[PDB]
Amino acid sequence: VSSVPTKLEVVAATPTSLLISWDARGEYVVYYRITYGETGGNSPVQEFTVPGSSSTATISGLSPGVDYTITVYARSYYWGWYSPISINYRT
Amino acid sequence: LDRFSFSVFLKEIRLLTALALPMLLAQVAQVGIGFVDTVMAGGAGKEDLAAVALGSSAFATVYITFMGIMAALNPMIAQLYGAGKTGEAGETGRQGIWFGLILGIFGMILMWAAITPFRNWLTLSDYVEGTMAQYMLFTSLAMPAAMVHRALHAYASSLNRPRLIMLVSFAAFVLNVPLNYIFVYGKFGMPALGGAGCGVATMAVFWFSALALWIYIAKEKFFRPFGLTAKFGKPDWAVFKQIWKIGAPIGLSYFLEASAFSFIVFLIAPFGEDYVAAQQVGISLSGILYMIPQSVGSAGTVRIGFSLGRREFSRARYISGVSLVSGWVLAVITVLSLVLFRSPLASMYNDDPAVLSIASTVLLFAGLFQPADFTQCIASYALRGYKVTKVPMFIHAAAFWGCGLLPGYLLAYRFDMGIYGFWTALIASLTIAAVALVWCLEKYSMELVKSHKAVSSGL
Ligand SMILES: c1ccc([P+](c2ccccc2)(c2ccccc2)c2ccccc2)cc1
Repeated sequence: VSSVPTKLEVVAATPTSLLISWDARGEYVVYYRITYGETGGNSPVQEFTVPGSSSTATISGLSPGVDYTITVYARSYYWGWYSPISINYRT
Repeated sequence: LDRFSFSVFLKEIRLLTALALPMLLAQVAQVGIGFVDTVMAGGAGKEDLAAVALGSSAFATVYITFMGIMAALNPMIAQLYGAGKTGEAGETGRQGIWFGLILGIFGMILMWAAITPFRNWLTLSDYVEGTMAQYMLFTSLAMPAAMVHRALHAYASSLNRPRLIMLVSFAAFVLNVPLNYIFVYGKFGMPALGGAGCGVATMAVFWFSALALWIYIAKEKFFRPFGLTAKFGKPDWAVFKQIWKIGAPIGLSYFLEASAFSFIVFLIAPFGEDYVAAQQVGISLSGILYMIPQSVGSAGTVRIGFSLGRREFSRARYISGVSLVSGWVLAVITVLSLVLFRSPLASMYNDDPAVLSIASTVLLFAGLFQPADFTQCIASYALRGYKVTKVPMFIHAAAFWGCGLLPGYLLAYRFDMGIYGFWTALIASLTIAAVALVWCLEKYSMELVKSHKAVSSGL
């Protein structure tokens, strides 16, 4: 009965891959799934996954300049998901 | 090609409340040290061949030069008061206090070598020597330059709500005055060597304020990780080699007014002699209260690089505006009492004994370069100060001396009363500061658009 991991930011990349450093005020029960896609709607989704107050990580960002959109995921109390939040800002 | 310092003005919403006000107490402790200074100029006047500045103000060459490098941590430790461990932030602090004691022993060493103003080419005020008890202000007061980098690495760790220095560097000066004279001739004290022993006095107090770092692992949680300040990591361990490309660009860019140092003292020695060596009760009164101005931002450099840690990109570099233009309020609204007033009977014979009976051809640049610059490096205690951007901000300054080289022999060549004359493209050298800098400060607050890569969040 809540909302998301409620910050956003991707400051820079390493214009191949990318640092994604967002909110995690503690955890909850604890867990983050992070989505992994362009916004093409083609090239399938993929999965990063992290622990503690750590949504504050960095992708393996394979492909070049192409628009990339990417969500993090709370997981709590209920082994379900508190909410998600996403931004799309690519290379 | 009409504007290329992009969206200039904007650095504004309702920021009337950018309160960098304990960031003046970063440089009101610095009038506190600024003013030991004269109390042994007009304190070692007990000796009259103790004009003494003759070494003490040519010691403070490799002070304020290596000084730069050190006060170049102001980013680091403010910027990692955007992370958490003041002991990793501090294992710098330590690794720099290793610098500030390592480079500190080069002041301490390049000073040894130093002592050979046994040399000549042009007039007195730079050659003539007979009895030099400067001999020993060279040592008794250059054997300190080690504990004096630490004694500064101090406020290079006052980058996070301490003005615990304004505290000390006053109950510091006051300790010296007493002390100071004891050595010029004193009590039970080592009472003889006097014109260098104002220097063993001064330098004595460096080591005292050197341990006003120690006694301020005191009022809350630590900045003490003084384990073996040791290094080795790659070829040579950084967090130290990192300090490097913040250091370099700075002292070497403090070697701006390090040649506006041998600009200022190479136009008293033509037939300039008399009133052209009063362009120095003038430009002495530049530094004097230019310092609390100027260094509002060399204290604002916190509030900016600090608040990029706490990732408020330009919720900082757009106070790097209303901090820029706020002492910039009296940057002009007290550049007024600089072209206006004089060295009247409000000047006696102090910091440079030359007052009653000389021309006011000296306030004619206490406006020229004066506000047109006032801020024009508090633009850098905000570029470096914010960013790496002393990188070649270094080459901000390769200009203000190579943009003002020719306005060197352009007082000497003049059209009128060209006493503020070689203050030509050395107030245009020095107002192509109004550009290049605050240029990468709209390259550069326009940076934290590229950087603030997720504009905001939800609820
Ligand atoms: C080189 C040597 C001495 C000084 P100054 C001085 C500074 C600024 C403007 C004019 C003069 C000095 C300033 C502040 C503290 C100590 C010394 C200086 C020069 C001649 C005689 C006394 C002091 C400056 C450059």
